[PDB]
Amino acid sequence: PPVLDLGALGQDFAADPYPTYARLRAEGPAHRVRTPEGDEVWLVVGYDRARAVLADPRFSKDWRNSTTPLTEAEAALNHNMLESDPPRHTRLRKLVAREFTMRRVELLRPRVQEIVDGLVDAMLAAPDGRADLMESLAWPLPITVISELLGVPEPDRAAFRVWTDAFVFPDDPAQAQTAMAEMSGYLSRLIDSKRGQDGEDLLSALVRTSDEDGSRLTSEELLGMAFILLVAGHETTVNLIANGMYALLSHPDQLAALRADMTLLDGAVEEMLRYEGPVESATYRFPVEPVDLDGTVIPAGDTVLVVLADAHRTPERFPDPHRFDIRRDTAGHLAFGHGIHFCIGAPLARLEARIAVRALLERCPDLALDVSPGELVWYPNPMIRGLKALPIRW
Ligand code: HEM
Ligand SMILES: CC[C@H]1OC(=O)[C@H](C)C(=O)[C@@H](C)[C@@H](O[C@H]2O[C@@H](C)C[C@@H](N(C)C)[C@H]2O)[C@@H](C)C[C@@H](C)C(=O)/C=C/[C@H]1C
Repeated sequence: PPVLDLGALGQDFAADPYPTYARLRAEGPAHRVRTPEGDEVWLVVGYDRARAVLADPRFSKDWRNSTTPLTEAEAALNHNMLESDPPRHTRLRKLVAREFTMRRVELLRPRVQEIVDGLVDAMLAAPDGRADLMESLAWPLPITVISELLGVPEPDRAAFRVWTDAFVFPDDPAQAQTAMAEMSGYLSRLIDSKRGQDGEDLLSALVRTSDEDGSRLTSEELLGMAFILLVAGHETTVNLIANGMYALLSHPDQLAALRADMTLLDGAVEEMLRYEGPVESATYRFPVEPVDLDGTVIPAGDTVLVVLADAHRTPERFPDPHRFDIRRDTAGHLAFGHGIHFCIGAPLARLEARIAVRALLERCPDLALDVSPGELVWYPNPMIRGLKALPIRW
């Protein structure tokens, strides 16, 4: 029953997966497919079923409920909140929930604004008048913010670029596994280096919590925490900033509307999340029992991917779904997930995106793409919507 090989779909599917998902949705909610790595997974498509499944407790995130074995490098890192169910998820999330409320994140606005102002200064100083938004803004800003929060020294941040690149588009399945092993070894060394140093960063606080009471946070969960907060704190926000400006720049009429009325900025970032959000499919879910989806039963322990990208093109929920419309009703989009695993970072992601978008539009007079929208290259990863590069001009 694998009705679709995702590996045999080419850059056409990478750049525009939506017709493929829409044809699946017309048949039903759940479809067995083959990942590019040859693994069999289920896709859940359509807004209503995707939203329901994201929050449905019958779909676990704990790999003890998955029949697909974890690799050695993955098993070193899986004791994290996103790959946990209650009660473990509940305890782990409580440890950092307070750090990421909208009120605490707003205390970061001065620093974020200062980072954005600096990065945009560097861009506008270009010897030509052109730049890659990927290298000039979308990559440096989130990695800088999350590194300062988790106390990652500046010389160490370069390796995160390489590791993330190996996670998104590895040369072979081994290079991603190798990147995970190096990242885990580094994080374990970083964790130990905070001991006794009285750091005020979030990682140092977590290390102390674990050292004080292994029943509140084990050493395995401490490494899982650092990992999850750094990876999820990074590559999704990079692509929100890139995908979001690609959306504005590829729709010059909406770029003009927003530039003419910055009070639309908040809705525009929400439509940015709706229209081309960085998460194409949610992270792995495993039914704890066979689950019947309108006649399609998924066996217990199979892998289930909720295709957020298709949910956001469901016309019943988002009329004229293929139109990027910054004044559209975006209520209930799933770009941050839904349920107990809803993104803990959403206020910080939104803060970074809003400041970055505003700064580009207020300070780059005639901002425009440097290539045509169809010339842009997208990474083939079915989990992520990401641009290889974003050439711009002003
Ligand atoms: C600003 C930096 C961010 C940090 C630190 C962060 C952190 C996290 C963490 C720790 C989780 C797991 C929560 C749990 O399991 O209870 C999570 C979930 C999630 N985040 Fe974020 N996040 C960030 C930004 C983003 C962005 C920009 C997006 C995409 C628009 C995003 C999308 C998601 C989604 C979809 C999930 C749920 C995955 C699923 O249910 O399988 N996050 N995030
Ligand atoms: C929260 C939405 C983003 O997901 C993540 O960043 C989470 C925290 C994450 O780090 C994992 C889900 C990674 O996914 C894969 O990592 C591979 C190296 C191993 C793989 N295996 C178990 C099948 C799986 O865990 C993440 C590094 C994946 C890449 C593509 C990514 O950046 C995804 C981001 C969002 C889905």
